[PDB]
Amino acid sequence: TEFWLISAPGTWEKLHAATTKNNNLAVSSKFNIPDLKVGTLDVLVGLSDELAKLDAFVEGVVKKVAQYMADVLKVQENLLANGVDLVTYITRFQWDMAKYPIKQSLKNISEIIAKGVTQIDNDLKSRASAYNNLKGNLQNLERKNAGSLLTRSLAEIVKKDDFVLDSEYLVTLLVVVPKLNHNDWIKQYETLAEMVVPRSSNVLSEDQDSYLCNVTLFRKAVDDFRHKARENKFIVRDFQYNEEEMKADKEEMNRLSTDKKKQFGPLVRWLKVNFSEAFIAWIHVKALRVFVESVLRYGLPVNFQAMLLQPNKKTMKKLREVLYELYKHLDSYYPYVYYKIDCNLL
Amino acid sequence: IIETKMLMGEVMREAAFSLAEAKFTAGDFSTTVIQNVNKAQVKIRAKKDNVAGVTLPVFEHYHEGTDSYELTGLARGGEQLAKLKRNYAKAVELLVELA
Amino acid sequence: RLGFVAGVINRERIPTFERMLWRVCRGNVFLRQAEIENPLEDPVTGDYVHKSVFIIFFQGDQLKNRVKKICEGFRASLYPC
Amino acid sequence: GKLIAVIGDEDTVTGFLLGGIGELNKNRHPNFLVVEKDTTINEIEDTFRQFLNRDDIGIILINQYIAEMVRHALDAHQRSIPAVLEIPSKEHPYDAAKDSILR
Amino acid sequence: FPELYFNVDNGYLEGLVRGLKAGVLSQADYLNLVQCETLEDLKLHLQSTDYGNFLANEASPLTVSVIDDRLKEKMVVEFRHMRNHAYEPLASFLDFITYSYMIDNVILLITGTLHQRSIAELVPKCHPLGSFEQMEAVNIAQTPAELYNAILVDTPLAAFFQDCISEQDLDEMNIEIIRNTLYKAYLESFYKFCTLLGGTTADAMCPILEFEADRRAFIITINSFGTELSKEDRAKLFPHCGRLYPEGLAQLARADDYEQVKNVADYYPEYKLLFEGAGSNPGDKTLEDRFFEHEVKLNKLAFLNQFHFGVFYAFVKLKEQECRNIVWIAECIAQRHRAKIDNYIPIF
Repeated sequence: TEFWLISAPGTWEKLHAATTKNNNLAVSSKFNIPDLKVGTLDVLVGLSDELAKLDAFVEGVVKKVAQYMADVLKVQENLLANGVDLVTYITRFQWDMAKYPIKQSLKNISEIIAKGVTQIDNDLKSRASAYNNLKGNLQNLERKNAGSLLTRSLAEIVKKDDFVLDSEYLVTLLVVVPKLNHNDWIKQYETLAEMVVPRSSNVLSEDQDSYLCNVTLFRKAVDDFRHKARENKFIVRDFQYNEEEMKADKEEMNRLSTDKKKQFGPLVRWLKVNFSEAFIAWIHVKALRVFVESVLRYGLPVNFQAMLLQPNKKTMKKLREVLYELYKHLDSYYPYVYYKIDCNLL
Repeated sequence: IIETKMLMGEVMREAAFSLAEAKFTAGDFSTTVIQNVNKAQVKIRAKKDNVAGVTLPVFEHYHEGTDSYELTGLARGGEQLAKLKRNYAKAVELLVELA
Repeated sequence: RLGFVAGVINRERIPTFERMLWRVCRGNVFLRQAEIENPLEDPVTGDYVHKSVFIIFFQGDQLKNRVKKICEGFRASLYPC
Repeated sequence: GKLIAVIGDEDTVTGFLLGGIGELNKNRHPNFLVVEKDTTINEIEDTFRQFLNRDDIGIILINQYIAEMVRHALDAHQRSIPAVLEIPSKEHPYDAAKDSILR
Repeated sequence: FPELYFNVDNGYLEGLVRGLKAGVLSQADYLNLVQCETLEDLKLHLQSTDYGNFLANEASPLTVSVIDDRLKEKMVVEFRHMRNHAYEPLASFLDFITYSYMIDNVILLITGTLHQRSIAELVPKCHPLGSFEQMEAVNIAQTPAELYNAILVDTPLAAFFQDCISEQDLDEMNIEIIRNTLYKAYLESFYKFCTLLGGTTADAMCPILEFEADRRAFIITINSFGTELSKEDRAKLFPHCGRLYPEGLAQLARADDYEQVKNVADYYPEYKLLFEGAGSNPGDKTLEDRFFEHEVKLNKLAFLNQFHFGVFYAFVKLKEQECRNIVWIAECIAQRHRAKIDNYIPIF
């Protein structure tokens, strides 16, 4: 959805109702704007370059929070103080307590706007990056429980009967052997090294390609067995009691799921209060930007004759032409004051 | 002295592993980089400091940056470069502070 | 308080000069044309064209940066009056 | 002293030339010296004498494995400028040479 | 029809280059090299494969740099054996592969020529595949690259220097631009030559040369953002050789942003799903760690075609992947930094 925003000064505030008579084009609501302090010419024109910098910047802030809303779990539920974006557009007022009318419009209104939304902006990049790390570690979570038995985490497959503990001279090494190499391994596991316990061949578990099995073996021959296993394509995976801390990673398999659940609520309530404040600030810089250049292109006896508009689809070509004839007779790129605002977020 | 000398040993270890990474990606640059040197991009200016009236010589670094390796790689690599440059400009950021 | 700058520009670029000046200054400027006769010559810019005079008051003292960009874009030469 | 000098190694100098410390004035010398397998101990000693006598050299980088050979030449240098540092190699890690000044 | 010949002249060299393919290290061979702890142990593990006893005479301290050039000297004498036996449908084809190394040796030779140094730069610091041990006038040239360019046309790269003004290489053009303009004219001349050869060596090779031009198209327009080269410069650095030629090369000339080269890569479904390298993720395969795996995928499919010359060019580009992988294994072992030791390219 697009939106259009045109002011037409030159009663004349009944002549915008004659543009509502063009009912085939738009609905053309008012968007009344309170008066702001005038009292400058020089830094007023210098302001307009900064307002050109601001609205292009702060629309980039509200756009990347829209693409971040897929991360929480397309959908349009962006309310603004219990209000949909289009129903706020017809009834938007400046707040006069968050952005005062008393101070001069140019710098200290725009600075507390800019300092405010940038403080929301850098807080967004710092907080959301922390929660994105937890799902990245949760991306490593199911990656540990996937693949073959060589690369999969072994936090569930263990049994204390399948190892010889009490380290004095012996140790069980976890060797994985392919299924096609089964008969060649059960004849050679005695002679891949010296002093092998020659009966310890027992198949712990299997997969569709291979099987996981155990060899009880002397502590001084763990390397020469591993070397000769690689020469005949058997793979040795070392094992230690950090699996008891991988039982604490089974806790972390539950912990990273719970902090995903714990931080999800605080995430969406952080987005809903900030982006609503960010979008309200995005409308307020438009009201400042339409306040300037409407006192330049048009006169300033006291104040310009304010009006605004309402969107259009697939008749915007004739809306431009019906407004070009009316307002090229006004003056001697658009021939009036105009600012394209973009209603859809993505 | 002792604390930042074991700190540059970790940075120069990281910069050395970056070097390997660059060579995996991008050919060999052990003649392109060596031949093309004309002027310096990182220089030092001696500043003065004091403790109890004893003038201490100290060094201050500055970049008159005209990149002589602005186009190195550029067809194969050149992404592993300009982060190997960043891993070594940060190294000479620290080695001047140590000196 | 202030608001004077004057210079020289060729006659063949005056129609697009006043239209571009009207656009980027957004009104609030006063330009009165004054035409000269048979061709003069600046050695490198510009050679052998008949030129004209312009008065760009503006009164702004911020718009001075917004007009010196225009005189260099149209390649004009201004003198201290 | 405005230049940084590096004696380094083959892989060391090509990382430091990418940092931006190399400079070739064709009159005097190059401000670096690539030390390969087939260069003598004397040639390292001459260029060490070159960088100490040069005015624009303020810092002298050198790998400590290369500095183990010219150690007798740098144990006599006891001035404040130019500073001489020992940086670790790709193979050779670290420890000696400045604490001779402090035990 | 183009298949019942080509065993007359090239029958012996097809089985010979496919016999060398079986010695390329497989996935099981790469697992044995990862588990090593010292470069001395890597030497004993390499003895099980075809490489065996190639580091027998070097030294007691085994540096990683002596592993590098001894790996690359083995593939040179494997390639130099094949070029001595190809009569002339294949000897000129094998000469085209060495032009990629002759370009990198020529630009290495003109730099020291501008800085007034000579033959001592040439012999130790040049690639042995595209080498200069013949045409001895190029070795005796110590002139400042104007009386040496007239010697340089005595060299089989003379057909590529017709877009190279002799004065233009005399410091008026940047030294990297003079590589990528030479590699540009090398690529269309190699694409046209493989189109003259018909049948199986035309659809097993030009799919590889289409992606090689688009590696050259994409990496140029990404690494030319911060530097002061114009868009008309990188537009003439694009090879008119591949899938992006009539449409994509125009859009890469206007980019100015990494996001704009991404969406013009999404128009091609093969070149998208390669732009998911995503270096914003802290540890992952980068954009050129994904371009390498697509490069060796097309070289691996070259061996499925049987009666064609593209088996030779794929073999050099896969044996070069061996010398990149084993050095990357040995540099993670010697630095004791085997946390990214799995980031190699497993071709077979």
